[PDB]
Amino acid sequence: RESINPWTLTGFADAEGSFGLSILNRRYHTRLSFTIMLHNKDKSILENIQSTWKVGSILNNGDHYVSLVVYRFEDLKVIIDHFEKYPLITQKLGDYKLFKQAFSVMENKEHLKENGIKELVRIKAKMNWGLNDELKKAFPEVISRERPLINKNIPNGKWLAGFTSGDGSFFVRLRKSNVNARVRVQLVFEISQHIRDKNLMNSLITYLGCGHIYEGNKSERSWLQFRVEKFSDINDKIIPVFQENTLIGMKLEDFEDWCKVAKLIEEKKHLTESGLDEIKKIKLNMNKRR
DNA sequence: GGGGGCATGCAGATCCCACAGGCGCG
DNA sequence: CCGCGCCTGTGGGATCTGCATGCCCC
Ligand SMILES: [Ca+2]
Ligand SMILES: [Ca+2]
Ligand SMILES: [Ca+2]
Ligand SMILES: [Cl-]
Ligand code: NA
Repeated sequence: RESINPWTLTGFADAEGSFGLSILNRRYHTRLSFTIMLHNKDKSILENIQSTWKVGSILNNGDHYVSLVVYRFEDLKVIIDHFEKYPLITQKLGDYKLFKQAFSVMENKEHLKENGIKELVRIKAKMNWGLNDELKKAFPEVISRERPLINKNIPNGKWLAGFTSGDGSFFVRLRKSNVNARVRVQLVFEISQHIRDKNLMNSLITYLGCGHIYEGNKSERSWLQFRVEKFSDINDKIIPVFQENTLIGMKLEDFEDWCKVAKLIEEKKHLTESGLDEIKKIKLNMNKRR
């Protein structure tokens, strides 16, 4: 199994990973973990992450889903080494930090003492979705949840390839002209993301030299889109970036099909019946995969 | 002998993905 | 007239995240 470039691995973790701190009434169960859950079609990504890290278990989740779970205490140390040298970039970095704090508590066995469990609860309260009702009623003293916002730049193209392989999308639009009858083609690249990382997403315009940020009304949704629709930007900026910075998983196959369409458009063949037919065949290939 | 962490799951919540159509512009 | 692509708008499921517990080892 091929191994993933370390920065590409961190990008994919920014997109799809999850740091978990479970605190359950057994006396208390305490379980730190890092988890990536994907559809079966991208199990190879998890296997390649597994062999790159040499830690974690791959488990099936129902018939359609699969997840890589790192939970062994010693394995947690491998994850922390990786993320110190190749740190997260999104607000998830703040969950990694707290995760690393909880690992330090448990490493010192401080979670066995009374004040230990309370210390983990103070950390978990700031992780992900906070404390459940149970832990709130048992620890009414733990009130603080606000943590510092992350503000980091895109570090490099390999990180972007990993992030894009998780939260990105390469797709081909066909629009039948309601004014005429000719079918148009439009290549689109889009990354969507929760507005908590609006600054990072906005920096994509500067990093890539193209694109637009689209938002709804503040009441409508909590996520926004980065999108490129102008073909000369697709062809001259987006494609070379991901030829250099290799995608992983099914997103790599989408990108390869995507570039076949780009080449036809560059050759003006999208305005002929034979070129349009080939683009429809490529799009059929993409719809099948995903 | 038993406390604690492992092994191996199952389930709930939402943030993505992969698009759609109106229409102004050059 | 035309093709392009800016811009508004979105269904639904693949993600993110949380919740469980019997077994085993030192
Ligand atoms: Ca994500
Ligand atoms: Ca994904
Ligand atoms: Ca994702
Ligand atoms: Cl680059
Ligand atoms: Na680049």
